[PDB]
Amino acid sequence: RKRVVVTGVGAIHPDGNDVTAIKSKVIQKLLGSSIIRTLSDFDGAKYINNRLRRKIDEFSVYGIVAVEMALKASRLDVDKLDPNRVGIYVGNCFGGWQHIEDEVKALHIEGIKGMGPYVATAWFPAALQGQLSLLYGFSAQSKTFSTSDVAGMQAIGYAAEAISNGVAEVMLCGASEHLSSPLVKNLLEKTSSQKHSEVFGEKQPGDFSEGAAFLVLEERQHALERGASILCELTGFVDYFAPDKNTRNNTLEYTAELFNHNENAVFIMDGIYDDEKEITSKAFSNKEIKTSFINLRPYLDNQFSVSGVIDSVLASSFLSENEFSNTNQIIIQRFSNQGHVCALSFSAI
Amino acid sequence: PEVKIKTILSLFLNINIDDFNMDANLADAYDMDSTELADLAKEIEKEFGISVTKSQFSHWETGRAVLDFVSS
Amino acid sequence: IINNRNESQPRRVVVTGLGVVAPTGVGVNEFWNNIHNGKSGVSKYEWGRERFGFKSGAIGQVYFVLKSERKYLQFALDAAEMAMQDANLRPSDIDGRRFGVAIATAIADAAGMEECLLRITKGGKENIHPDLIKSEDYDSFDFSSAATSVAKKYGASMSVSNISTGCAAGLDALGIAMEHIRYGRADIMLAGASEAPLCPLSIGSFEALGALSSRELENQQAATCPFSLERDGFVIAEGCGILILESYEHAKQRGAHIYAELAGYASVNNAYHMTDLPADGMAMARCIDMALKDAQISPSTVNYISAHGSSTAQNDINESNAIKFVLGESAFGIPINSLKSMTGHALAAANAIESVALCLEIEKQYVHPTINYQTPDPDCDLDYIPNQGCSYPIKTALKLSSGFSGIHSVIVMRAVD
Ligand SMILES: *[PH](O)(O)OCC(C)(C)[C@@H](O)C(=O)NCCC(=O)NCCS[C@@H](O)CC(=O)/C=C(O)/C=C(O)/C=C(\O)CC(C)=O
Repeated sequence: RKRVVVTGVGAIHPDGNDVTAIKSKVIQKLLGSSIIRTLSDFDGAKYINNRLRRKIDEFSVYGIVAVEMALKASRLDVDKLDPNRVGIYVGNCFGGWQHIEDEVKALHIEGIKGMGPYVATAWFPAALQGQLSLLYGFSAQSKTFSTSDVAGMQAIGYAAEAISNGVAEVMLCGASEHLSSPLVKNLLEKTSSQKHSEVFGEKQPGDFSEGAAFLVLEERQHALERGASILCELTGFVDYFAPDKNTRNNTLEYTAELFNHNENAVFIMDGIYDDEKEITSKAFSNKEIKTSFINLRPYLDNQFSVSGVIDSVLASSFLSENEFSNTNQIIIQRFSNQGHVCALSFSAI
Repeated sequence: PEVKIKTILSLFLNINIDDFNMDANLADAYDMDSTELADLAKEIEKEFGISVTKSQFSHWETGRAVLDFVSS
Repeated sequence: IINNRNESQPRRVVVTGLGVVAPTGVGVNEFWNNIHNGKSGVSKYEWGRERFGFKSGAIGQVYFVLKSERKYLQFALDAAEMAMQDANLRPSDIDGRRFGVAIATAIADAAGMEECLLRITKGGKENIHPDLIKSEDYDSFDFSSAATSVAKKYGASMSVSNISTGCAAGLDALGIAMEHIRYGRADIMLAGASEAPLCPLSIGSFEALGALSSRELENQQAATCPFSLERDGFVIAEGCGILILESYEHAKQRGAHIYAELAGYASVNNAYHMTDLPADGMAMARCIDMALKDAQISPSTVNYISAHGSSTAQNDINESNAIKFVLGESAFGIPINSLKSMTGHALAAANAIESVALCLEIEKQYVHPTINYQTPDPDCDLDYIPNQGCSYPIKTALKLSSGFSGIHSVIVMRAVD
């Protein structure tokens, strides 16, 4: 096994188009029917080529601009990195509907002539993974997850496992979503609000948001050798499932073991469901834990696969230095509707 | 006309209209692939209002080749 | 540790149960019998030509108006039921916290997502009507419907995941499943891939791209003919394959039947194109090396290869050059095959269906042929077992995969003793 560290982060959100601007507004909100918030003053021609953009969807666009910031933050010389030792992990649930919607409708009224050659490449969730591999030339093991809600959380976790076992020295893990297109827009505005979980219960009131968030995970010795500014160390990952309410409580007690009996810790919670506070506290009380609870979900909104990652990029920013101060470990949790229980652990140096 | 086609390929391949030569080979000069050729063939069907088979657009090696096709 | 030392050291992974839903057969008995004989499962179809004006005339179907049949989730539950029965586990053996799931897919419930869009827009004429959007429609946008439903049914409390790497997603599901067992996280692991893309949105996307076979034929079964001059693309198919992976230690204790060992796994990006595959086949060749190095097995022992063989002209050259690169002159002696000649290309499901086939091939010491082999291609000149299959002593087997986003994936399979 080997140790994994966060060297760089980057994200875009309706709050802000960079990591610093998002973190500032998060502090401000923390100090003092559903809708889909879009990005303010965003222009993808500012980042991506015109020949390429006309081929790809907005979710692929948001991912490309996210990694550019993350790579720039890490101060990696891309020409000096071995492409064989760099991989790409992605989380994405909804795909790229905006690019193919009109062609899907057109195929019924017109015929084959209504459809173009980029429907297959633009829509599928692993498109971001491939576009990133063409642009940067990264050749190591690169996966895409599309598990409901948790996709991006798994992307980070299994990217760390890959670095640990010596598959790659660097990993671009993160998530991206686009929820503005008519089909997914009208779906989320109606259906998603009223839905409930069998395991976790009823959903809290809240909006949805789109964008992306990415980290630059890498091997510890690789970071120290090149004289990189390490934000934090990825100390642990949890990936479990709860088929019923009996297992739910026992599953949360494994998230408790991720603390290592650390009193000086902050717990960022999922914040989708009402009953989370009660069930998590009851499980954490059994394991003798004393920690602070923070909910970023009302401020950052439900971003599905990104919701887990956007916490990690912010968590990484605080550890590199309101409530996050005097804390040497930030644990994040993420649930799903079907009953996933997942959590990451970042610790300071 | 060729002016109509020259504008399309200029925007599709992200080339300057003045710089883009019509007799230049699309694959060799501008790194064009079969996927872009199919997308280009769709735009010809859209704008000019004709039918283009896969066998037909496969022989579009040059900018002038598609001009010769669309004329007939 | 003096007394009874057992270590947290890399464990071996073995296949204890198989489940398959495919055009060539439903269940192990039907599936094997047809591929043994070399019977095609490609159906001749009509609605593609008439309604939408597709050049395609062939599909691989298991069993015009749009219907939400929900076949993606059906094939998963069908196959998962077959595999768990074949595994023959009992509650005593299954530890919930040590039992995980990994069902992959390329497009998931696209047929469901496309029916929803066209219903609410009234045949794609008007704008969307919010009132017409039902509560059931949201579940069609869930990519991991198969994974979660199968997990809930059998009580899998360990890692449940859905990998969406397109055509290499099936192997990648088996890959992550293998890692869970090897590194002391899981004892049992339900792994595979399910696919139901026989819908206009999917067939058109490939037809528009040029990926699908479009040449005029009377015998439409010959549309999918890998490693032949006549090939112009893949014949799209549907289905699901499921493998019950578990530890050798766990398998031997309960008296489980073992088909074969899942020895190694590797994956790379060619970084070449999103759909195009290079003639050189360097990335695939490198991926083969890594899978063998992961397995800790010599390339000399590689006795048989199960190639991707999509039937697109680019892929069959890519794989042929890749095998020649890694193995050298030994590649000519080694038999290769493609199941897609019979079963068709079922996207992510093709990897898992062929993995079920590979386990049966290893067990019975027999190799299925590549049917519809017409005229030899100069570039594809390896032994592809044309038309007639035969008995063959499989020792170490490679299963190759390719896909969109330039993803290559390999697994090393091996007979158990
Ligand atoms: P030019 O003419 O040379 O053409 C290029 C080409 C297409 C012929 C060339 O790229 C080629 O031959 N490629 C070979 C491709 C191949 O053999 N690979 C195996 C099959 S690929 C597998 O990854 C499929 C896949 O990954 C599919 C998806 O993701 C599917 C979709 O996105 C489909 C949709 O979205 C449809 C939908 C529901 O929207």
